[PDB]
Amino acid sequence: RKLVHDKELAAEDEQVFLMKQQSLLAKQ
Amino acid sequence: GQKLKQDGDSFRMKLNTQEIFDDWARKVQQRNLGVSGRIFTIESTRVR
Repeated sequence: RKLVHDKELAAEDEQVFLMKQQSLLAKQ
Repeated sequence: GQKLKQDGDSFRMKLNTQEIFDDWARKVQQRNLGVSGRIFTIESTRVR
């Protein structure tokens, strides 16, 4: 039952976040 | 003396200043500067 570390911290490349926020600003 | 005074008056008339103020105010109104909108803008650029 030796626990292993779960999913590590992701990067979420800046381009994807920027384009998602482009979309959010567009529809607001 | 009168020649000097009329030279000075003509120079002062050539030295008027309110016209530039009016022109700048008119340009400011025409361009309609402002800041109202979003906190910051995200835009599209094809960086070389």
